[PDB]
Formats: sequence, structure tokens, C-alpha cells
Amino acid sequence: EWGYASHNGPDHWHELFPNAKGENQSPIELHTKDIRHDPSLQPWSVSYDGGSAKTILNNGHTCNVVFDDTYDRSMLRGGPLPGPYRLRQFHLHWGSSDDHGSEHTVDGVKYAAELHLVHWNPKYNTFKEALKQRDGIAVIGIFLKIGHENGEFQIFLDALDKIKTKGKEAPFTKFDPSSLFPASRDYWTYQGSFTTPPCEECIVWLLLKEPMTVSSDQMAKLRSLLSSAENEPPVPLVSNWRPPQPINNRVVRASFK
Ligand SMILES: [Zn+2]
Repeated sequence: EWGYASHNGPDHWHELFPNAKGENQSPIELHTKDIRHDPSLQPWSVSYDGGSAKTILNNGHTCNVVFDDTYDRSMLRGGPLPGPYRLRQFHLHWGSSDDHGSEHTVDGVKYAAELHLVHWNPKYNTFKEALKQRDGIAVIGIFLKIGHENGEFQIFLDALDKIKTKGKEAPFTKFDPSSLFPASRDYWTYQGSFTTPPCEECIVWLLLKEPMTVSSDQMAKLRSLLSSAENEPPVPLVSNWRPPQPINNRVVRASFK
């Protein structure tokens, strides 16, 4: 009961979800000349377990890989976080050609897709209870820039064949999504929200300066997925990005000089 179209677009989401219109929404524009270095930002680390992966779904907005988080398994730590955090899911956001598709922008500059890795604080007992904290979620954000094929990313792409359609689920194990990471772990950090409804203001963002490169033909395989079940009328999922919301008075810090 929401969408990226023209009667369900993001423009309207608040008509049914009213966080959608709070003071800490994501995504944002990042204006590098308004951003300062903070020398108290440490680096982050992951311990992930490739065996945590379970399923891959197409929920009609996006493709999801789900992981097992019933205990402390694949862990994100350091950075600005207070504590260690659990991996739960990743997905993506894209548009309809390569010149655009990311949610965040950096000095105007748009990327072709954004990858989001979702984590949650064990301190808050439960993914669902952490949606009510300001720092309950942690997202690692990655940009996708056109280029050379990515092989670890293919692994994932190959599986899309089995969920083409909204609804569809399939098994997906043994994938470590740290494989996708680029070489640098330089980061921008801010506080905001989920970009899809219900738009909870739950998120510590960690955006990575460095883009993971991918192929145009890799990108058009993501662009194939569809948003109608089988028994129903085709329709492609051609865009799924949300446009930048208001910073108000929010401070964006960089890990890096
Ligand atoms: Zn997302």
C-alpha cells in the first residue's frame, strides 16, 4: 500500500504514514562543503557469517536478502555506534538509467543504485523495539557506479531469476555481503530514517565514500524484476528511490579528511 509511481509515490506516503513527514527523514543531500571531519570517528568493522544468509525475497518494492538474527551472528561494530549491532537484511534502490538511481546524493552527483545493509541493536531486545529508538538501526550505505563487472555481485544476481515477481521467495545461503565492500571504509554519518514506509526515525547512517563498481548489464538485471505477482499483469520495478528530504538542522560528519 505504497509505491514509487504517481498516486502512491512518496509525495503521498504521509497520507497514510505520518512519520513520513518528520524532522529527521532520509535520505539527504550531502553538501561536502557543509560537512566537517570529526577526528573522534573511529573505523568500523564487520564480522559476518556467510552461513547466516537464509532467503531472498522480492517484496514488490525491492529485492531483499534476509539473514538470521536470532542471536549475535553477523556483527557490525565500531564507528559512531555505541555497541555492536546485528545484521538482518540488505536490498537496493535504483532508477531507470544509469545516470541516476541512488537515494543519497553527494554534491549533486547521483549514482545508479544504493545498497543498504540493515542492522539493529541487541540492547533493545528486538528489531521491533529498536524501531522506536533513535539509534536502534544501523545502515551501511553503498553507492553503485557503472563500470566493470562484479563477480561477488553476480552470485546475487543469478538468484534473481527465482523471484522475478513480487511475492516470490527462495533460499539463499552462503553469501557474505562483505564481499561487496569497497576498499576504503571512509564514511559519512548522520541520524535519520528508513526511506520506505513507515519511515521510522530509527537510523544511524554510515555512508561510504567509495562506490562499488558494477556493469550496465548487471544493472539491467536488477531493472527486470517486476512488481506484479505471476497471476497478474506484468510491470517492471524501474525505480525505487526516494528523493531527498530536509536536513533541517542536522549535522553530517565525515570519517575522513
Ligand atoms: Zn533502503
